[PDB]
Amino acid sequence: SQSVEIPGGGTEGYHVLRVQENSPGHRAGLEPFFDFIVSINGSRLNKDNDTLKDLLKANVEKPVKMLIYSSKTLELRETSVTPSNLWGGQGLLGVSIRFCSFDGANENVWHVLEVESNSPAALAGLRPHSDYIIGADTVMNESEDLFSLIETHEAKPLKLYVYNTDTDNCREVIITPNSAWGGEGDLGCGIGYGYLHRIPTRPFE
Ligand SMILES: [K+]
Repeated sequence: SQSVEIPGGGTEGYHVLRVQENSPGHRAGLEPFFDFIVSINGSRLNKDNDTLKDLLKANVEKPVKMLIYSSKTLELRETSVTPSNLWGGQGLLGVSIRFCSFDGANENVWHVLEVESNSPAALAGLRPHSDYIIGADTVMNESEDLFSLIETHEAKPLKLYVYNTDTDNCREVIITPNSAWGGEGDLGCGIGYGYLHRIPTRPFE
């Protein structure tokens, strides 16, 4: 429970799924997958409503303070964002968000271990040790969920989003499970899960 305390309480906020290039969101340093918008100018975003939308519009072209919780670092931070209509893309922030809880979010990751040569994993470009699977086309909330998807994608392309500790960013991976492949399992990579196999929490010193 030794979790950073959230000003205004609770564990819900706005999960950043996507950040458009050169958006106000990108300039403020929002990272997809890991960041939850917790508050804006001190107003706690603990309800799925229009307060964020409305406070951005009110402050168009002006800077605004945001509190952000990261499921990567497990820390809160404050950042400045300037909502804008003048950058070419869609939205004042340029982000897609889903209102949900960040509680336990840092547990939902599957660490890529060794990757056997020429396996479905290698063909997809999964990288040993440095890659962590963190999402898919559907939500993945339980240890089993990655494997449920693998099992139902026998001989089918399965999209995964993967974080890499060398690049410190996430990328789309297409893998095709193949139980006939003639090395171990369906993937031909080991997968680590749980306390010792979460994202390293200090990408920067
Ligand atoms: K096999």
